[PDB]
Amino acid sequence: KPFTLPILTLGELSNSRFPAPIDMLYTDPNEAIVVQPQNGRCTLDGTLQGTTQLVPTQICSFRGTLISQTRNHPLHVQLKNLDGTPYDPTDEVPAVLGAIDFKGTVFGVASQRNTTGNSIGATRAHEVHIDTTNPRYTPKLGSVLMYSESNDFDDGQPTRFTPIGMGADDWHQWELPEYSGHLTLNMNLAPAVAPAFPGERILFFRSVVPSAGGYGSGHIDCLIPQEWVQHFYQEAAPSQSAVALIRYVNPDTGRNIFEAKLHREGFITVANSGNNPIVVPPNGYFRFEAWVNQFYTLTPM
Amino acid sequence: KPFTLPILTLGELSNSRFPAPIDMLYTDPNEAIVVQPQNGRCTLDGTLQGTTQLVPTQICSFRGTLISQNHPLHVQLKNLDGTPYDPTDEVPAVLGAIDFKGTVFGVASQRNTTGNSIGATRAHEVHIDTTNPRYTPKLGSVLMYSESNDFDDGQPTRFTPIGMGADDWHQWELPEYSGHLTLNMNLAPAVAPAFPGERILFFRSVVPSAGGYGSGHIDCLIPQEWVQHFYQEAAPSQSAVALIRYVNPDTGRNIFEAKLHREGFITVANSGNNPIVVPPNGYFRFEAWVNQFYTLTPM
Ligand SMILES: C[C@@H]1O[C@@H](O[C@@H]2[C@@H](O)[C@@H](O)[C@@H](CO)O[C@H]2O)[C@@H](O)[C@H](O)[C@@H]1O
Ligand SMILES: C[C@@H]1O[C@@H](O[C@@H]2[C@@H](O)[C@@H](O)[C@@H](CO)O[C@H]2O)[C@@H](O)[C@H](O)[C@@H]1O
Repeated sequence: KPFTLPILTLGELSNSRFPAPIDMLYTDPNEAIVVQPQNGRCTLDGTLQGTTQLVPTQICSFRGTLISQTRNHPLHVQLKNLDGTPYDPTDEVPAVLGAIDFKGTVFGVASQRNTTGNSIGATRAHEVHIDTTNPRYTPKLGSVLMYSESNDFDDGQPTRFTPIGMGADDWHQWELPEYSGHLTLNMNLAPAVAPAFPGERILFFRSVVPSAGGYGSGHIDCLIPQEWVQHFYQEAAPSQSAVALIRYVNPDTGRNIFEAKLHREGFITVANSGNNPIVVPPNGYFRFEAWVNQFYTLTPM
Repeated sequence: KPFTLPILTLGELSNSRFPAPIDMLYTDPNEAIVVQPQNGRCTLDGTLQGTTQLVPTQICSFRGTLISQNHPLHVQLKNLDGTPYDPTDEVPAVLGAIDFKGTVFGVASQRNTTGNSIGATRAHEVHIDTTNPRYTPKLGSVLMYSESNDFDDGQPTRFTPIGMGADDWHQWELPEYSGHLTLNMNLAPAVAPAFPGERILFFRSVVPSAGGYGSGHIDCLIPQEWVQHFYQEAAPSQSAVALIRYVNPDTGRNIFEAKLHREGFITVANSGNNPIVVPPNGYFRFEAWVNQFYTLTPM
């Protein structure tokens, strides 16, 4: 079964680490880096890793039951899976699938629709934020702590968190949270990735997301877009080597813009060619060319 | 080129009319209906219709500039992908626009690009009443309302929908995309079962609500992944009707069968005021090209 990439253009793709369209391709203009995101992790032959799940509108969302305590009001959410199934902390995952995979304050909206009590069917929704550095950000153990200026939430009812953007200018998108809290190490992580040779850089799909105040840039970079995650998962094409050579092509003219290594683990490297911003034709997309190996030498893009 | 469907299960699919996962399959328990949604419209050979665009998180979003300022927020629109919006495009409205009558609540946000505080941001809850006379996304403008006056005129502004802003949704009643003046144009066609005893099968989401008892139902004809799939595959339709079966991949058992119409919607044979029970690992599979005379087994 031949390996293929979606034929969606850049403006037609979704970030796999935040619910947002892709705004541009991006390489670090300073140096090469090492990164270990847990959303947006899929091997070329279709193996999901980390906390990666398939629904683009559920990335960095949470679902569960509000548990009352004992100006910002604390909201302890006892989690279930995003698809509604019970959350099992013994699963071999770093945290509930879809959990926020970086240190920062994410603002969003928490909503409820009552299923028990004297007001079944009554609803409410308000802005909240989740600080993933909080010691009670413990999505591996099955709970997260939100905060809201509103006290208008009902104890014991189904509660959903939908992320919107930066709730403070404090994002560190490549620093993993402590998914089990302060006294347990992360486990079952998708591996760290980095260029294997000097002169290469990871190529990211970058989104710029909203911010609720301050001057935060809102950058969230993913290794492959969510549509690629969905595509590889369904195709499950055998990988014929550790490295697929791909090219950004203009499908209307056949012109090759630049080449890149698509690693079997599910990320892209390019040859460094300076701090120049990346400009591609808006009708262009990546196309699989051939299976190669690590000794392939990329031409500067 | 052979026609295929994605193999994603129900809990792995996205609504094409609202940014939400699919919760269940649904048919009208009362009668057959006629519907004309403008998002989630793609023919089986990959022709997008209505206001349908490809990005699942952008459905019912708006992007634009705040021109002037419950505090009113007048937004001059661009396309969601950032390109200028041309009101003479042969579309009912800017792609992704809300395609029903109701109050949609969400968050409006800004990041300044001009003036004395370039880079400064803000974001607050807002709502958009698509029955408002100034809900005119075809002309290129929408009116939002917010409790906060912390918004900057002349700056890029984005609306992200969350759910019901009031218990006033009519998901099958199209808004007046140009206001009370002009009739709607360039609409994706109405769809309905062609025979008594058939019903449209919907992919249903239950979305949030900011107060009241609204049900939050948003039904789409095909999920957004199917839209994306048909758009890319562009497989020629060999007949007006593809036979599809909802299958259990573990057992190979056909749970039920359905007609997938070339226009991009599904009908099933009515089997009474039946709740729909399907296995969580199941998905639809293309079986064969048939025709309108195919008799579906009652669901
Ligand atoms: C840059 C501004 O950000 C927000 O305002 C801030 C307030 O929310 C508050 O945190 C105070 C405390 O220092 O700082 C303000 O800058 C926005 O509300 C405002 O419109 C600006 O974008
Ligand atoms: C069912 C309830 O809805 C909301 O409360 C409403 C208020 O926000 C306000 O609109 C008043 C107007 O009279 O009506 C209330 O019903 C929720 O905030 C509340 O928690 C209930 O779910």
